Amino acid sequence: YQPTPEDRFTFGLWTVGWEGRDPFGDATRRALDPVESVRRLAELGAHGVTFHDDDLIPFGSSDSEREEHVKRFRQALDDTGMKVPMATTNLFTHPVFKDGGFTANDRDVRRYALRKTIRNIDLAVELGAETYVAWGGREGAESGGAKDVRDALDRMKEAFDLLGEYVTSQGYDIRFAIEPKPNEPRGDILLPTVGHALAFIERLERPELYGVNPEVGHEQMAGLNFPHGIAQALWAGKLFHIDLNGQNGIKYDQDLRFGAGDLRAAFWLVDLLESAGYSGPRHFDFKPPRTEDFDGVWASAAGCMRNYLILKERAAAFRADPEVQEALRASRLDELARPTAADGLQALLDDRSAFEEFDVDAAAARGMAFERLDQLAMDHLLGAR
Ligand SMILES: [Zn+2]
Ligand SMILES: [Zn+2]
Ligand SMILES: [Zn+2]
Ligand SMILES: [Zn+2]
Repeated sequence: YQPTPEDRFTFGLWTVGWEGRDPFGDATRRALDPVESVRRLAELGAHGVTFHDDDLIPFGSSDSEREEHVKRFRQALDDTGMKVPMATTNLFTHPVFKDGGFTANDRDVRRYALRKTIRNIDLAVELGAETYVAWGGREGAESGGAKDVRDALDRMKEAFDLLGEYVTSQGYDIRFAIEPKPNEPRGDILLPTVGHALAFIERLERPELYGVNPEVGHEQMAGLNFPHGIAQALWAGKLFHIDLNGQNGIKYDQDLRFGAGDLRAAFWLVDLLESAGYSGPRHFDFKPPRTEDFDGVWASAAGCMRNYLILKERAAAFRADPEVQEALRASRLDELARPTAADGLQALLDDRSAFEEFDVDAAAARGMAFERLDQLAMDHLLGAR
């Protein structure tokens, strides 16, 4: 279960670089130089890194300082063979974004948010990023009167449309991916789930330029089934990027290493990504717990990748098992994949076997055999066949 760059594993600079500051606690680790993170991640078998503008260049840097930071980062990438497949903008840390970036009530803040984003899109393209993520963590409200949501969605659409106009005007191939989250740090965050983001994207002027970057923990913070959400995103052709970590149910965003939290959901996620042939980065957005020192940080990062590879093996074994294939037929998964009425509406209406002569009792009596199928899945996950 040793990862290599061919496995496409990526990490945010802000993940392994998390200093351990939480709402009730000060930092437990010193800041990392992005250069050292690139080196350490490469040694572990990572394929690349991702960044917020403010992770790579200290906020407020001069053009000269900016150039020097990028120069050192570029050298680390060249020294290691590491890539930068995705970037994003920090529109949440600075107090100016306390009511949002793109949907701040203050118009001047919204304009600044767009300019800050655009500047980093240029840099992202320069560093080779194919995906530009937006997490609207400050977009929302703690109280009902503070945010007219229809107005806010108008502003959100305007922002994304402008960003699409910009990339098109520069001939960039980069695409956007919205990363949903239901709450935290706002009481309620706009576009709170994969569903809400997907629906919003359909109203953008150039919908083809936008997808989702769903995070395991975030959908789980709404008690939702992450594999189900990913399936809907795939069904819509919008899984542009994936965001991997762990979470124990409905509480604050834990960002545990991937495999931690809901282990069986991680199994079914890997099963789906591999079955669907998802070809993008396998990106980790996780926090090594603040209990850890730097050795613990790298152990937690290594664990992300190891757990993906273990689950990939077990899912593949599950699907390849002739006994499982038989169980899938017993549970009529084959029938699920067949059209309900390829014969058409009129034929359906005229088909007495569909209603007038349908034996509902005989159909009802047929067990689905899902428990046997699921215990085969459990046995495969646990290596207990
Ligand atoms: Zn690649
Ligand atoms: Zn500096
Ligand atoms: Zn998270
Ligand atoms: Zn994330």
